[PDB]
Amino acid sequence: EDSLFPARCWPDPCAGITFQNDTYVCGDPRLGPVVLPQKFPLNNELRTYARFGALCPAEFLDKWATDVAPNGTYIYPPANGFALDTEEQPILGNATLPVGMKLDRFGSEYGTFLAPLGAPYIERSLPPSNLNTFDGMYPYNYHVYQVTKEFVVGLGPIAPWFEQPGMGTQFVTYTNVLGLIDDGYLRRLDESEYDEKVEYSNPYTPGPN
Amino acid sequence: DSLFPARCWPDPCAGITFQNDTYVCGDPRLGPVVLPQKFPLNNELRTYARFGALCPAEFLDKWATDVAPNGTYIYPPANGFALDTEEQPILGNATLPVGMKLDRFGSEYGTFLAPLGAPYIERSLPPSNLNTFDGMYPYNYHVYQVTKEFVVGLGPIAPWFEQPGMGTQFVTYTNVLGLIDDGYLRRLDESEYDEKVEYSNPYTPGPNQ
Ligand SMILES: *[C@@H]1O[C@H](CO[C@@H]2O[C@@H](C)[C@@H](O)[C@@H](O)[C@@H]2O)[C@@H](O[C@@H]2O[C@H](CO)[C@@H](O[C@@H]3O[C@H](CO[C@H]4O[C@H](CO)[C@@H](O)[C@H](O)[C@@H]4O)[C@@H](O)[C@H](O[C@H]4O[C@H](CO)[C@@H](O)[C@H](O)[C@@H]4O)[C@@H]3O)[C@H](O)[C@H]2NC(C)=O)[C@H](O)[C@H]1NC(C)=O
Ligand SMILES: *[C@@H]1O[C@H](CO[C@@H]2O[C@@H](C)[C@@H](O)[C@@H](O)[C@@H]2O)[C@@H](O[C@@H]2O[C@H](CO)[C@@H](O)[C@H](O)[C@H]2NC(C)=O)[C@H](O)[C@H]1NC(C)=O
Ligand SMILES: Nc1ncnc2c1ncn2[C@@H]1O[C@H](COP(=O)(O)OP(=O)(O)OC[C@H]2O[C@H](O)[C@H](O)[C@@H]2O)[C@@H](O)[C@H]1O
Ligand SMILES: *[C@@H]1O[C@H](CO[C@@H]2O[C@@H](C)[C@@H](O)[C@@H](O)[C@@H]2O)[C@@H](O)[C@H](O)[C@H]1NC(C)=O
Ligand SMILES: *[C@@H]1O[C@H](CO[C@@H]2O[C@@H](C)[C@@H](O)[C@@H](O)[C@@H]2O)[C@@H](O)[C@H](O)[C@H]1NC(C)=O
Ligand SMILES: *[C@@H]1O[C@H](CO)[C@@H](O)[C@H](O)[C@H]1NC(C)=O
Ligand SMILES: *[C@@H]1O[C@H](CO)[C@@H](O)[C@H](O)[C@H]1NC(C)=O
Ligand SMILES: NC(=O)c1cccnc1
Repeated sequence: EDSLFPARCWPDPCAGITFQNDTYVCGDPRLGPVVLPQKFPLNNELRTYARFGALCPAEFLDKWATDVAPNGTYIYPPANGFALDTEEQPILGNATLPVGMKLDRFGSEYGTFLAPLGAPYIERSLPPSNLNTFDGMYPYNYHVYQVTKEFVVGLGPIAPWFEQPGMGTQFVTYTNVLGLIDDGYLRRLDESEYDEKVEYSNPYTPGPN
Repeated sequence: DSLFPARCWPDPCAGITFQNDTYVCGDPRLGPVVLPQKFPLNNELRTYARFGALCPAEFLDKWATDVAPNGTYIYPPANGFALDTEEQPILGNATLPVGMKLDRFGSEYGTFLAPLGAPYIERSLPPSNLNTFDGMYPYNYHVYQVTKEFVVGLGPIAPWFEQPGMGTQFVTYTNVLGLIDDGYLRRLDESEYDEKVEYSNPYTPGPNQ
């Protein structure tokens, strides 16, 4: 029953979408790549991902971007995408990430938003275009890091957006990822460092005793 | 087996008194030998190494009051919410909207839920929350949908039990059974959470334009 487009969108699911480049769904980079990961661990993070929810491409862009036409840009949630409390204030706190913690991210290293290693794509409230590849060394723009020196981030729940439920945890950094790497706070992990279950467990948090 | 770190052989169950062969080392605190083979539970447990890199007795020594059968798991402070730099829990009161899907490992007399599909390692649960108590709910696993909006404590999950945590937890003010009896939640059949589209979000509105 799973498919690129909801069944309602056929026979012409790309109607209203201006074709630009055939790498992307309907030719539109905002709709993300046609090709998705078929191997662990990335396929595990995408197993619950219905890219448009129950919407069709033009409906999705009409809802979440300023225009269905190519000049339209995605609109992002207020308060940095933190889930809002009953007083419409973001839920978050400053928190120290411990040495050893593993983080990952879909996007360039000029960004400031990470998630705990292995968070489902739908928990991140990201649009489909964060899966576009810009560097062949990092398919799907997917990066994994490990904390090598303690540092403080804004930490809190992710608000739903982009037709997904959110409710992962996001870490919002004060320095971009590249600067954290170059300053010795993060190191990059290669696939052999995150392709076994034990690499997802936690050896750094001490026990109560 | 692969239940155990290779370093734990021979006698990976050293120090563990055998009780019942449903469970690892015969110990219900260590969870079931047989893990789920179907979506979504297999997706939720694909990154779960139940002992981390510890051997069974080491795991219980770290996280329970006793390796002997009478030892009980020790739980994190502040109801398991991640702590900020001032050592206060990060959380807020939040309204769960009609349509949101939630899940839970545990009986309906409890009060802790997660967004549908959260990886087991994001929940900072001990292995015994996977034990089956009712044949109608293999692995203790329950799925719900909000039918009337209500307020919960909402916040990030601290690491515990050798896992990274950092999902979002919802701590309810009434137990789950009362929420069902009062019309706030309904129970979902497996048919209602075995398709990718059923994990997407149709209830959150798009930005005002
Ligand atoms: C989230 O919302 C919570 C309330 O939400 C509602 O209620 C829940 C149960 C659901 O139904 C939900 O759907 C509703 O929306 C909110 O809970 C509130 O938390 C505060 C702070 O913890 C509580 O205040 C404390 O109250 C106790 C009890 O006071 C009564 O008895 C004492 C007897 O000593 C009398 O003196 C009072 O007049 C009351 O009759 C107080 O003992 C306590 O005082 C102590 O702490 C304060 C701190 O300010 C000091 O000033 C004092 O000197 C004491 O040291 C607090 O005043 C409040 O009762 C509680 N409300 C309810 C309805 O339970 C929670 O704080 C929200 N959380 C967040 C993160 O926003
Ligand atoms: C979280 O902390 C920031 C301040 O963090 C410091 O500055 C950052 C740039 C980063 O380097 C951190 O590691 C530092 O510890 C708070 O922002 C400050 O808030 C105070 C209070 O009003 C204000 O006077 C300062 O000007 C702010 N400083 C900056 C740089 O913005 C922020 O409010 C904290 N958030 C929470 C939720 O506690
Ligand atoms: N190598 C690249 N070359 C050119 N453009 C790129 C490249 N990589 C990404 N883009 C484009 O850069 C943009 C994404 O930047 P990014 O750093 O990757 O990922 P984000 O999710 O953190 O940034 C989105 C933020 O923007 C909102 O306001 C919120 O603050 C969001 O957090 C896309 O248009 C890409 O086409
Ligand atoms: C964005 O562009 C709109 C026109 O786009 C053009 O016309 C439509 C019918 C498609 O054929 C599309 O491929 C073309 O590029 C404008 O009407 C609209 O005002 C523009 N938005 C802004 C903010 O300038
Ligand atoms: C907890 O249990 C400890 C060991 O109990 C012994 O081993 C188990 C397997 C049973 O056979 C039991 O009958 C044995 O006595 C005790 O040493 C300890 O006192 C108990 N209580 C506490 C609080 O630790
Ligand atoms: C545009 O399409 C061409 C194929 O004609 C492809 O080689 C190129 O990489 C595409 N551009 C992007 C940014 O993907
Ligand atoms: C082990 O536990 C299961 C479930 O509680 C039960 O069905 C089974 O009978 C138990 N085995 C023994 C030998 O008690
Ligand atoms: N780019 C990401 O992977 C991301 C975005 C928002 C929150 N957490 C992680």
